[PDB]
Amino acid sequence: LFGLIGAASGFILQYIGNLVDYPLNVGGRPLDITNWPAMIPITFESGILLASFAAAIGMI
Amino acid sequence: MQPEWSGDPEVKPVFLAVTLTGMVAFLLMVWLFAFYW
Amino acid sequence: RDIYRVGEFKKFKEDPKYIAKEVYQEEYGRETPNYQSLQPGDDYTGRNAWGMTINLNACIGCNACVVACQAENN
Amino acid sequence: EAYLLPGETYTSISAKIGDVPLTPPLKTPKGWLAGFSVAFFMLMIFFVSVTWLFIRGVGIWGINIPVGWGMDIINFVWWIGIGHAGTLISAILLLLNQGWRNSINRFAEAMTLFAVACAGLYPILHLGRPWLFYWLIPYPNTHGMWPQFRSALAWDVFAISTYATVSLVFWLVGLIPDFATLRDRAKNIWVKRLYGIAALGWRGSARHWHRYEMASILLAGLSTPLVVSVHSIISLDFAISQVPGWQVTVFPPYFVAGAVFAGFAMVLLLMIPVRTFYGFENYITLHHLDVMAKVMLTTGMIVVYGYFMEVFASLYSGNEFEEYLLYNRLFGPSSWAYWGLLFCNAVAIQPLWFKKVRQNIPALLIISLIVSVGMWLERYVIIVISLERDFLPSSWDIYIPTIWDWSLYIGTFGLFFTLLFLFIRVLPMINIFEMRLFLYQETEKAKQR
Amino acid sequence: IPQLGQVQMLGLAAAVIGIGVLAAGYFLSPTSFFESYIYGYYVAMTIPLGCLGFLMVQHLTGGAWGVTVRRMLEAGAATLPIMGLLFIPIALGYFDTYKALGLEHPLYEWANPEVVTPGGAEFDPIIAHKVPWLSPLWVTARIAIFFIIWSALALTLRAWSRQQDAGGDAKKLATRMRRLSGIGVALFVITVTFFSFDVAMSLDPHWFSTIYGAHYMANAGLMTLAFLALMMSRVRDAALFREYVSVKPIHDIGKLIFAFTVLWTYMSYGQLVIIWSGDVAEFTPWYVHRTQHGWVFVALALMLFAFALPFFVLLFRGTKRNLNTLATIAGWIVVMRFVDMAWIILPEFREHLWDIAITDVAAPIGLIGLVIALFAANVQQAPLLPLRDPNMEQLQN
Ligand SMILES: CCCCCCCCCCCCCCC(=O)OC(COC(=O)CCCCCCCCCCCC(C)C)COC(=O)CCCCCCCCCCCC(C)C
Ligand SMILES: CCCCCCCCCCCCCCC(=O)OC[C@H](COP(=O)(O)OCCN)OC(=O)CCCCCCCCCCCCCC
Ligand SMILES: CCCCCCCCCCCCCCCC(=O)OC[C@H](COP(=O)(O)OCCN)OC(=O)CCCCCCCCCCCCC
Ligand code: SF4
Repeated sequence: LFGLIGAASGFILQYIGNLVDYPLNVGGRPLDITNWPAMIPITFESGILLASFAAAIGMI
Repeated sequence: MQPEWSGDPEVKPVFLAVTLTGMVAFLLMVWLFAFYW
Repeated sequence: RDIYRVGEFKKFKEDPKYIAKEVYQEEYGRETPNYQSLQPGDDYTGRNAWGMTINLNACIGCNACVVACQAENN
Repeated sequence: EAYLLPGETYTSISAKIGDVPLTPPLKTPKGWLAGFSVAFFMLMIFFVSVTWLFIRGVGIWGINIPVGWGMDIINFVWWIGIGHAGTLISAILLLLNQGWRNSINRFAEAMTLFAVACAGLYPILHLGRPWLFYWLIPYPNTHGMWPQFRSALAWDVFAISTYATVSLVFWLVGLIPDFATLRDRAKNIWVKRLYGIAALGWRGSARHWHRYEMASILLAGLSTPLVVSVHSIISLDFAISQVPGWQVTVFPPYFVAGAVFAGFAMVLLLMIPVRTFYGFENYITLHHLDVMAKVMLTTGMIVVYGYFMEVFASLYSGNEFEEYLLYNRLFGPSSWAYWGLLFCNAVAIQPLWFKKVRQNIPALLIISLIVSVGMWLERYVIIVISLERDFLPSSWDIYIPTIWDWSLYIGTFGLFFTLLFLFIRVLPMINIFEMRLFLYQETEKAKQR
Repeated sequence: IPQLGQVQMLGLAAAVIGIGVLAAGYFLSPTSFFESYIYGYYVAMTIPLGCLGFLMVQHLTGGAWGVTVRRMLEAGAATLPIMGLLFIPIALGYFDTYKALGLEHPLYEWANPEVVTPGGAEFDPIIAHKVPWLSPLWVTARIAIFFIIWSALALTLRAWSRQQDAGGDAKKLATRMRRLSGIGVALFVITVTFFSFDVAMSLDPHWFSTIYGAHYMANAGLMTLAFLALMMSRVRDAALFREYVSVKPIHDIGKLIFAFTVLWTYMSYGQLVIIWSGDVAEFTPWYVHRTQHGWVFVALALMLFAFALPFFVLLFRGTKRNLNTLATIAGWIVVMRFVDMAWIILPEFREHLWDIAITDVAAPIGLIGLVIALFAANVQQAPLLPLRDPNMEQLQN
């Protein structure tokens, strides 16, 4: 549950931050869902982080 | 396997307290960072 | 490396694009390089767009421009 | 060869490993004092270097306009790559059910935490305006500005921070049963209640072990993708750039293989003295050293394969820039790094193939030191040589390191060893449980023959 | 064993039907048959190369899963010499056998004389630059050398395992196989990477990827592991697979399949991000070809069906412990591997998704049917789960 929540939170964070709140042309990269590369690593890291905290705290 | 605390009067109250704490914190943070200006 | 392009005037009169048509024949085997991009960019079709052209034939390497930039941009 | 020498008892494992910490302060061995004094002196060098870096700026290093990334990034990559081997031992071997991780998981994971601590300073130290490090992290501000999230340094911030937190929580979860043994054997009321709060009343029992084992497997499962992703991201920053040496598709896996290879050499270099100085010969056998050497050889061959792929790419393409990259690596002003790289990580690993060389303890120590130097040279070749010469010949310059970046490097070594010495003084080097459980598993195997 | 014979018969039927439709396609167009054959050979080669790699890796690292599938891996590896004979038609295409058999132009661009010769009508310089390395004689010699290395390693290891049954298995033979496996793994990785570069990366000489070949090894590993799971369901009852097996080997193979699926996705994403983020004209065309004329839909299908659906399904302790559920996922993964390789090889020739010919589907089914028939013929030569083995104790836990 928390891993999926973290992955979704990371993806939504990147989307809202860089494609909705402040739209900033950087290097001509797309401002749409076609910018899905360069968005994966933050999603993965957030999912792993929240999953690990959930595992440890839930065990305790 | 049941949780260690299963069958306790205090379980619902503690869960409630944690949720209320969380909501209060969230609203206050939201206000300071979004609406206080 | 293709940093500076030099061509004769008589050939230039017959074809202005001869210098650009050449080089690409040595490098890719074709007159025009078919560069392909995975990144969209921005249209810029109806807005002011700022660009600079520097003429190699005109430049004498005086270095006046370098001093002018230092005074203007601190 | 066996991974556990016979004649061990659950009480003996508790007493032997338990005795190292909990010894009275005035009874600390003199070797510990000497090592700690050396580490503290190097830490003072670190403090002086950081202070002068903050006062004067990043201009005290050897970095210049073409080479904007100098030995700071090289040392950052080196330190972060040291911590892959311990994470491997702690997590992947747990998933693989390998039985030689029991005696070396605690020390290796401590090395990972301390190496990540050392390597986390470089992103802030090299920053040029170091006090503005928080800008990379998403944070509520009145400006409304955000990190780009498409650069690879934004990914680095999430990878290193996640890696440090997950490693710390996993290490603490492993220590909770060990803390319970220490509080029981502390023998002092004040020493007790310090281990006891950390133990959190562990009271090891069924229905606590069942959840503990499942959580450890899940954490080990999450960590294995995490460590590969961390090193792959520390490789993506070079790969994302259009610099000719930097943009190589094989960079992510090759970097992961390089990190395990460098880390295993460091673990062999430090584990062998700890095994000889204390009576840990029974817990860490020659078979442990032999298997670790084989893993180091296996990852070293992948690094050599990465070199072969890079050379084949240079010869395959018709680009002038790849050819000049190869020429500058081989016959350039910095060819010494490439030649030392070819000697250290290809020629030195070849003796490891023979069983006799792996068995010999002196041979392992010499090869491990050569591998550690060679990996530093590999990072130097990848970064500095590629940055020195580029597309425009007019923008070509040489990188010459100063004394201050070297001072930072020795200072980071001192900080690392200080943290290791405090760890071995206060906490147990070998997991007390999972070693008596290993004895239980070995006795059961003997019964079923 | 009767189930094994049924599998062999089904593989033979798939082979004859596939070759027969491929022959009909050849009659209408020889060029279409040859392009389809190259894709079919590349997808078929994965099961034997994967079987050899796993067999050597399991000898290096002893495991309950390794003892359970050791005989099956040996049988799949043993088919490698026949696979070398199957390469001969591809060699004819890039040699002077062109201008005959109906081929208008040589199968490979480097083979064509005008492209690699100065003063040639096309004379592409980049292809001409690699002419000594990319020449018909050199390519054939390297592929033949790789076949000799693969055949020697596979046959020698199988012979030592058969000898293990007769005698001296306590430390002898097992140590010898482990030593041959350790030197072999390094030789196998180098040979497979170069074989992948010559057979597939050389189709477009303008583009090169360093990670390529490592990605093929991950693709081969997933295909072989999925194939092993399908076979295990068929041989679940075989007497030696009744008193000597437990849920633990099946669970370990399921974990390995999950790890290989994530590893393949990581290698594919890693290549994509490096090429996409570094927008250099030299590496951009390969992605442009695979995202145009409907190829984007195949890429999206691989992202969703090939990666997300298996990752979520195999995220549970059940569905890896249960053989039937592991088999259904394993059949789906094999179909996805066929789609993934079609996306990797077909865009070089088809240029459009709707242009795919029946021969493109026919060549993989026919060649893999031959592979399955040979595998089932070989596996019945010797008993499964060699009883005489110092690792037989891992099966008894
Ligand atoms: C290109 C991106 C790659 C993404 C990699 C994704 C794979 C990594 C998954 C982590 C391990 C989960 C093990 C679960 C478990 O403990 O399974 C047990 C059975 O127990 C159960 O019944 C269920 C347990 C609950 C699992 C929930 C996990 C949370 C959801 C994941 C969130 C991910 C993040 C990114 C949002 C038995 O199974 C095992 O333990 C087997 C472990 C095998 C390790 C796999 C190693 C991955 C290798 C590929 C990694 C590639 C790199 C690029 C990251
Ligand atoms: C280092 C980074 C990446 C790792 C990639 C591999 C994924 C590892 C995690 C999956 C584990 C699978 C479940 C456990 C299992 O089945 O293996 C355990 C096996 C047998 O152990 P016994 O139960 O019999 O107990 C014996 C001792 N009591 O142990 C093994 O022998 C390990 C199996 C072989 C590992 C294969 C991985 C090879 C990696 C190839 C990398 C290719 C790179 C290409 C660029
Ligand atoms: C597509 C086909 C597959 C091809 C795969 C090619 C790549 C395979 C790489 C495998 C490397 C293995 C190195 C050798 C490790 C070793 O020596 O094995 C030791 C052990 C323990 O077994 P014991 O007690 O000594 O004896 C067993 C018999 N009784 O087995 C292990 O494998 C665990 C050791 C740790 C594994 C190290 C390798 C990790 C590689 C990481 C880098 C990957 C790069 C991407
Ligand atoms: S100012 Fe002098 S140096 Fe500058 S562009 Fe003009 S001629 Fe050249």
